[PDB]
Amino acid sequence: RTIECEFSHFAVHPGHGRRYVPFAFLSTKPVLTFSRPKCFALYMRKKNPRFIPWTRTYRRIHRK
Amino acid sequence: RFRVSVALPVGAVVNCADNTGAKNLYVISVKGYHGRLNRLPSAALGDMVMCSVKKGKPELRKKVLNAVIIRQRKSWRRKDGTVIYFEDNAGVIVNPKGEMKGSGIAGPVAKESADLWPKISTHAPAIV
Amino acid sequence: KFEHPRHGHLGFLPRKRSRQIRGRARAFPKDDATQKPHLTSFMVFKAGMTHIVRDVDRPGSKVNKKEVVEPVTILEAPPMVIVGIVGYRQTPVGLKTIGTVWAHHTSVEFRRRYYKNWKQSAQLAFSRQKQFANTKEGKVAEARTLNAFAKKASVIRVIAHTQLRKLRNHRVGVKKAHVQEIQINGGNVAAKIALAKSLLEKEVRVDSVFQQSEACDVCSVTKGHGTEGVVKRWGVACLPRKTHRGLRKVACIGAWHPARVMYTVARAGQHGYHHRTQLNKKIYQIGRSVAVEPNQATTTYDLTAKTITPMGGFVGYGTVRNDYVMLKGSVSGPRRRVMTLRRPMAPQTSRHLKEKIVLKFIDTSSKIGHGRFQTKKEKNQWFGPLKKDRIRREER
RNA sequence: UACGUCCCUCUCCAAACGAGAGAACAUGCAUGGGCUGGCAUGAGCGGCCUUGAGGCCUGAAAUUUCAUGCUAGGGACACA
RNA sequence: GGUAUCGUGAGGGAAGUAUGGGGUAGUAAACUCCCAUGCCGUGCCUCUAGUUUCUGGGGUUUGUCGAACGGCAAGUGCCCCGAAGCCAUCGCACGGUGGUUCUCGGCUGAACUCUAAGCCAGAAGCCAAUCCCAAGACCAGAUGCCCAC
RNA sequence: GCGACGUCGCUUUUUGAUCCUUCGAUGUCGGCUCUUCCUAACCUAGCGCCGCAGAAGACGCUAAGGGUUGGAUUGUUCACCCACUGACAGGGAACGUGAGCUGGGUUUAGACCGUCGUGAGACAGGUUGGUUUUACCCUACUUAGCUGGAAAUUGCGAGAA
RNA sequence: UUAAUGAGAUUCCCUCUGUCCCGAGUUACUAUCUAGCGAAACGACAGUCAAGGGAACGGACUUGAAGGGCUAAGCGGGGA
RNA sequence: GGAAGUCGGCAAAAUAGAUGCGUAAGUUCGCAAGAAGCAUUGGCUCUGAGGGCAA
RNA sequence: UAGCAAAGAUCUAACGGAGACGUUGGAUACUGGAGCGGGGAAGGAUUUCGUGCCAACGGCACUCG
RNA sequence: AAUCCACCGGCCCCGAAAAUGGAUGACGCU
RNA sequence: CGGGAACCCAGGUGGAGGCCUGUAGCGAUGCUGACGUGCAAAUCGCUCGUAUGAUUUGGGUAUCGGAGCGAAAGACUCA
Ligand SMILES: [Mg+2]
Ligand SMILES: [Mg+2]
Ligand SMILES: [Mg+2]
Ligand SMILES: [Mg+2]
Ligand SMILES: [Mg+2]
Ligand SMILES: [Mg+2]
Ligand SMILES: [Mg+2]
Ligand SMILES: [Mg+2]
Ligand SMILES: [Mg+2]
Ligand SMILES: [Mg+2]
Ligand SMILES: [Mg+2]
Ligand SMILES: [Mg+2]
Ligand SMILES: [Mg+2]
Ligand SMILES: [Mg+2]
Ligand SMILES: [Mg+2]
Ligand SMILES: [Mg+2]
Repeated sequence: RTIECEFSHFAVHPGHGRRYVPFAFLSTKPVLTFSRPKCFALYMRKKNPRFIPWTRTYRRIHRK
Repeated sequence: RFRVSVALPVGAVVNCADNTGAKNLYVISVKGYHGRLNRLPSAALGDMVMCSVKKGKPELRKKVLNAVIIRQRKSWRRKDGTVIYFEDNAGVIVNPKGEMKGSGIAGPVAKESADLWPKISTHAPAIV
Repeated sequence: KFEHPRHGHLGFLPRKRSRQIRGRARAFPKDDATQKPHLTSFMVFKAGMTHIVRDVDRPGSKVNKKEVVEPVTILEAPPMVIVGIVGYRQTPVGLKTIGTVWAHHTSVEFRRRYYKNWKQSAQLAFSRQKQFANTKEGKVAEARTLNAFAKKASVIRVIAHTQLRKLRNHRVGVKKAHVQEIQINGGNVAAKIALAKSLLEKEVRVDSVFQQSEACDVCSVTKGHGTEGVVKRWGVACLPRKTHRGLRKVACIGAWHPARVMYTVARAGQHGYHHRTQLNKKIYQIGRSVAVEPNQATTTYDLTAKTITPMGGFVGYGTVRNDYVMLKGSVSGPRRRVMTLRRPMAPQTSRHLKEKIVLKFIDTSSKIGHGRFQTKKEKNQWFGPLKKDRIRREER
């Protein structure tokens, strides 16, 4: 019952993260989830998850 | 009513997410607020406020009118324990009784404002 | 004319340092002789907090629906060793003690409480009471006052202390025993000593005192802040930026008459470290020790294996090793300060205070961080054999 | 010459200073290991990315368990 | 006598208060409750947010150590992130009790009605109580331990 | 519910007197801030009562317990609107409150203007610019200690909830 | 009447913000404690209140109510 | 959130260098004007020209 | 007791000394060429220098001035 | 075998109230 | 000067100005900042005005008490 993060794909156990509804559209989910404010402050800056060594997708690219 | 954190003190310029012509919602005063001393009347996510339009059509400008907050750029902790917030403040412009008044909303109306206004949810593209 | 509601509460004056850190119930519940003899208080140690997720009841709007995150407090509660029995006369100047029978043995941590050094001392505390108890006149002079606790007594109070050698917490730097009289609220005082006389010199564990889904009142001593100013101690106001001699003050603390400063105006002094009570704090789980059940925090919907102790202990406290009690919300302590539970005063008959509870989730994610991992065996699953253990689990 | 208390040291749920809560071969202190957590891939090298969620920091106004290291016992009244 | 622990509690303080909702019920309308919210109060730091002299880790800027490494200077260079701690009606928890009387509905009827005596009853109110302080209220409260002369 | 006509008690945030205190100095209004107090009750609270069928108002009494807002213009008090609200009641505290703040109005020395005056100048007319010192003392309060103490330090003086 | 000029007076708008709603955390330097050094202004005596009367708003009088003593940090009510 | 603070945007923020593009009202034609307003900025390897000494 | 809070942070060795002081070494700094620089006028007139000294003067102290 | 129609007279009831706590001088007296 | 029967369209050159930004210099607007038993019998901080000029400054030299001198505040003339 842990909705996985958006920008770093962490596990967000209930009551820890801070969700976010961008003024935009999404058929998938209108609300974005972020475990750490680092994960979000680095998303208004809008890096990509890959190219960031500690995120999860990087651990699908840098792991092979 | 809900335990929504307050975001929009009196004198805040909310923008209009309702295709009625207006662009701004300079918050005149919160409808329902019980006065406290030196405390600025602060709108919240579900609150209905009184407004003057500061930008948009003139057929509604120099006039005090109502509005319901759609979106809140201040993170309120949902009672389910999920702290959630928006890109931008937003409010529909509404009937003095409370009615939709304006073309269906161009934004993700929040849960705390739909189940306090059965006339907004029926015009909102998404609920969040 | 114009005014505002007054700052702070006049019923907590003077804002004074409590006379002891030990939380002490000033009043015990009303003696309902229609109940069974029991213990109405218990001393726990504030481990820290966490939060949990609950299946909600009590049909409302936020209730009778999906779950809720409610913050809780973990209070480690080792069993208390009863040592004495104390009875009171109901005399017209208020209760007075009419003797105190002690146990024949008296734990070495209890006797530290009657000292302040105990290691340069000669440890004579309770020497002529262990000796004189093995006598016959001892047994006489002991049943002479037990046969008094029924003639003259109305209020019967065992003396319990805490087990701290059974509390392997080190950050509780103290090795004395916290001593607390505990009311018995049964009936027929003749049968009230019968309980007291029975469980004397036996450990009293917290679930024997309390039940799971019911609420207590938490007599405790607030976290101290030293001398706090007027804006922090009373929360009055800050003067404008333009003020001379600074702005964190009360401007007018007196009219011309009365020509004395009142006890009501706000002034700077001891804030915090006050004795508070926190009526109606509701227990959500009273789970037992890891030595007996190393699956504390796994109720029914977290079929994984874990304990209450978060990843990396509670910050500034340690691991919980004893019969913790899980309350709901705040408790007026810093970490490792003794709290005293108490069965409550309020009528407590309500659909918001007498309803039973199941906990669908508890958080063991570390306090020290942000924690994204429960049950550190989940952290190992996220990572891989990184170079720390790789330099040890591949170098053999 | 008693039981004891106090100072000195240490600890910190306490603290402006007193006072308080403590300990006084104890897990006490000091290091290290481990955990937990921050940061975000270390000097150097191979072919710029690779070693590599690396290096570093992590109790210190004072996060948590394990290994090794050292570890005042003297004063002042009490006391006549 | 000292010292120590546990209490007693005279006395002083005193606080919770508004609003909406559902409910039965367009009922010869409210009322135990069920539900929130707001304010006040007392707390707290699990979460969220703020805070950074962990100058933690990183980045960067001029100068600067022969150059890297590494630093340093810019009374903390600036910047991103940042645990701990502190803290927010920015977060969170908690704050629904017994008598007494008067307005008063009323009882008996005297000398027919409530009162002249005999009387229930109850909103506030006051009063204790919960709550905060605590014997200069000098506690013949209880209790632990002990001298010399 | 008051109104003719009227009158009669008690009223101060009242209009002025009085000249009693102060001329080897009680520092000027308004605010800010904070505490208190009163009821002549604005709100909630308690019945009462009507041409008080529900609705909803209507009059009244009891209660100081709690509550009584945010702004625009003004130095303001007041006033006025704006909007919320259950309603935004009225007062005292040296017109509560400057060794607390502020310095907008009073506010002098500069300057301009209007009227006045021969002129210097005057105006309680307008405009602009214009010091705001000291607690380290006693008590009050606020917290923080310590120590004596029952013929409240003494007689041996003797009283046990 | 006027372009330019203005530490001139004034009003609005934009931006911007802790001016504020509503405050919070951090930092030096102080205050705090210490070693050394060390003033002064001021000073009848002093110095708990309420009420009374009074040169009519008392620290002393009257009548009550508190008050053991000595203290450190504050504060700014009073000592017209 | 953005002057709701306050007698008053007081204070603080903000603005900012350079270069390029633009730049109104008014006007004593000089100005206003740095108007307003946008835009680009790094580090690096380069490739361009820009000059003194003769058949 | 107020205070000795604007302006540069002293740290160490071994040496001297009757003893926080001085000297030397090393260290980290500060002034930063409109200087805690080197020279002059005005003014001061022995304040220069060395060797002592350390009573009171250098608002702390001093073996130094 | 008592019971009336009108008034004179108060003691005494209301008429009537403020703002530090509060005064016959205090307790207290009925 | 380019370029086209009048004198406009532009390109440079040059470096004016009681012009602008700004250092010193000289001033002292705001904070009604900090001090107000000062560092100081008027200072300190930041801001700020000006900064080729009717400028600032040195020394010398003139004019002084019912007087001098003043871009004039009855300012200044050894606190
Ligand atoms: Mg000021
Ligand atoms: Mg410490
Ligand atoms: Mg102690
Ligand atoms: Mg370690
Ligand atoms: Mg330690
Ligand atoms: Mg009591
Ligand atoms: Mg009482
Ligand atoms: Mg005033
Ligand atoms: Mg205002
Ligand atoms: Mg005093
Ligand atoms: Mg004198
Ligand atoms: Mg005192
Ligand atoms: Mg004092
Ligand atoms: Mg804006
Ligand atoms: Mg300048
Ligand atoms: Mg010369």
